[PDB]
Amino acid sequence: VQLVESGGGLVQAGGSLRLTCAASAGSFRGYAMGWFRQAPGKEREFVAAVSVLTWSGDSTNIADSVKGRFTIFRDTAKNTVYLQMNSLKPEDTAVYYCNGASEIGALQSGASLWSWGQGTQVTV
Amino acid sequence: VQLVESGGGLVQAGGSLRLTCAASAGSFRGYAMGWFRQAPGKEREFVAAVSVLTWSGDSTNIADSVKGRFTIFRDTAKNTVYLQMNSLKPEDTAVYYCNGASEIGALQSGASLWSWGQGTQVTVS
Amino acid sequence: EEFPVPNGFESAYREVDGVKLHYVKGGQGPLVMLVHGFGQTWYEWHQLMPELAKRFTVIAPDLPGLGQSEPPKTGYSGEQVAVYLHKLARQFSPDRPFDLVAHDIGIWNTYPMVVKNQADIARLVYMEAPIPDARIYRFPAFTAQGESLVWHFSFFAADDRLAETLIAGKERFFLEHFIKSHASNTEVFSERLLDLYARSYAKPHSLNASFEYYRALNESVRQNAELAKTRLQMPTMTLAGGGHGGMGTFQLEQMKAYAEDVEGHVLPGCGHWLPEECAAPMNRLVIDFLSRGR
Amino acid sequence: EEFPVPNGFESAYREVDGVKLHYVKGGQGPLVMLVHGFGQTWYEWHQLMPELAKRFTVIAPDLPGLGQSEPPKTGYSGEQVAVYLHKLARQFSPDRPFDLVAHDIGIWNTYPMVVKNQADIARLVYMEAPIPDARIYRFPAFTAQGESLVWHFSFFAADDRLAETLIAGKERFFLEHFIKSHASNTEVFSERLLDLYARSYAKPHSLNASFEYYRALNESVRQNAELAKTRLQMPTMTLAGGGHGGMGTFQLEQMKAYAEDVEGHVLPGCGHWLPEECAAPMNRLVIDFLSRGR
Repeated sequence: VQLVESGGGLVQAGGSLRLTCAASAGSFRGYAMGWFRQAPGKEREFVAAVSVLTWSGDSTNIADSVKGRFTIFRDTAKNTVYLQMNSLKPEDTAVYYCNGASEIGALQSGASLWSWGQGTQVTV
Repeated sequence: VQLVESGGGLVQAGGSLRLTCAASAGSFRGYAMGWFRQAPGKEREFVAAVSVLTWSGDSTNIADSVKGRFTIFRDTAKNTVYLQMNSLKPEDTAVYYCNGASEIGALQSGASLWSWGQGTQVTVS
Repeated sequence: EEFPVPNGFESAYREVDGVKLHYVKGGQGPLVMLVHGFGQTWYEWHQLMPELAKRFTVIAPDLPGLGQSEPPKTGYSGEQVAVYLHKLARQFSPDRPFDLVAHDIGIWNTYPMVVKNQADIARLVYMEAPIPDARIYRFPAFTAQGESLVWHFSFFAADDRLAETLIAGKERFFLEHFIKSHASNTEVFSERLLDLYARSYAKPHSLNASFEYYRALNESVRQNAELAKTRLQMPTMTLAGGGHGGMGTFQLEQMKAYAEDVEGHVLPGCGHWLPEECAAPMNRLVIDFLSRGR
Repeated sequence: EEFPVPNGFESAYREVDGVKLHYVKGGQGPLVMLVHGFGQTWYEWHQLMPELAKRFTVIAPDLPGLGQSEPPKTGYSGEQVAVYLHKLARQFSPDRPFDLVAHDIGIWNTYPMVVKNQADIARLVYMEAPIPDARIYRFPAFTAQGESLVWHFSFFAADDRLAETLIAGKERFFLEHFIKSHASNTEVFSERLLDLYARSYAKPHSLNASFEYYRALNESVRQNAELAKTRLQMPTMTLAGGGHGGMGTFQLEQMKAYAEDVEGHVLPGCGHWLPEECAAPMNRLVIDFLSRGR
């Protein structure tokens, strides 16, 4: 699977952005998907995760630092993943990456399945 | 609404019966429905109730006296209500009646909206 | 004209943001806008309109893409659609607040206008549908009574144009099943009334638009998560059916999380289609709520 | 013949309680019966059967009304249908227990046999479906990802023959959407494979029979409430897909309430259609579980 992020840019505090995660090769339809971010100086850290859809429904987990401002969701027709970022803060400035795992708990613990894509720059 | 019960009869202990509740005039589609029973000598008592179907789903309440043995369900194409009676006991012997209310809680409290029908006799030998 | 227009009312059109909206209007006085829901058009209000028109100017639009209104050019999410309805109402009441009555997806397509422009709304009546939020993800697919009341959400939202492909040519059959399965008082829907609604929904752009509202529902949910940080401050009334097919107590219980000042009524023996199934009691409640104190 | 028969296997019929059942049979040794689910036929087992036939007598029937099997004469509830499948298996293993593998509604149509005739079942493999009970009333109609995986329960159970009327003549289109929407590896289904399944299901009695299984689901739930007072004692394995379209952890968690001795596996990246989507790992697991200690 080859991951491609997009949608980053420069925004003012309180503004909003929507990030897109797509597969330029392969498919992550069969896997939970997550967003991670890395500020210059820090290591990459978990932001949000969304499970696959099962007959019982689905599950999401959102990091406390962005809870109430960011949401994650999937499009099962396009096989894409999105990060909607509302109420942006300067401390949200980072490169944002998506990756997958067999379950959202693995993403919550920093684990992932594929090589990292280039990420997308968000500057607030 | 004119209520008509049917399906009663003489059956052996451990056997099973299914009662039908129908409207010969009017309709109880818009209302929660319940089953009641009364033996000659005793008071009339609530047996089971089922709500209307809402967007959130439905709800039932089964009297403790028959919990684990009787179930209630509705057919929304026929606008009928059923009482499935499994593991019948002699003390289940009674005339069984159906009636409606705006919600199952009212039925649990013995309240109901319409004149009683003739009921259907259940005798467990 | 797709439906008979009541005596004293005009059927007319007005371009709003590049989209030609159809509406029926009559009466004199302060403005009340009535917004229909899925499976119907402005015509569902045709029994309430002459009564309200004795004291109010009454306007009943067709939702974009439905009835005789052109589809929206922006999109079908609640916030996008609300723009059209808000601008239409302001063209007729630019200097005073107006009242709003909405049924079913009429709620989805007005809540953003209401919450963002509270000074424009005097009183609010919402009936028989959830405001789009995460509560709708709890409704069951299947029930102990069989066919659930909300499975169409997913059918309509399905990709590959599933719903258009299956329903095209069977619009009348699907709509009769849909309407009757959501009703307690099923007899009020005559063969001819069903033919009129089916004729309207069978227009290709109306068949598609119907389903695009549900395809935009998850975006509406995301929009409303932000918008609902501001509570509604104007007097509000909710109505729900208490029979098979209705919302029951959900309508008022959800509304209490969105509005400070809300009164709710559940109409016993009535299903989803209050204006047609329970016309006299519902009309009285609406007229009463909008007339009191004026 | 609706599907190609593997070399070494025979396509045949047997009348059970007045109903002519189709099956494909091959191999030698103790009996294993494989029971397909909705949207498919015996043919979904055609990759597993030649492997199992190296050590087992393998039989794959078509469910009553589906594939090339006649409709049932009693009804479509699990307890009624299970009668046919049990008698068929006993015709080929009347003196010794047999193994059972079932998928999707294959589970609905075998559980009552299994629990009522535990001495006849040596091992049990259940994959990708709930056993009918009240837990299925909790599956959501609509999700934050759009179209849910379970809305078809109510669509198929609807009265007025809604599903037949809308799908007839469009079986190939509907089946492709249904299969792919419940799949993670959506492209494994060749155009010809989908053509063959649609052709089978487009037979008027097979289209109707398909939906009667769902119209009987509430009765199956009620039956199983009584039957599940006896827990299953034989060795059991559950398999579920861990990707989009699968049951995930639900499969094993529900099974733990029905069986004392259960091992479960979730196949990552795989949806509902394990035999096709993830053939090699699934086949290995079944063969291993059935081969063990023998």
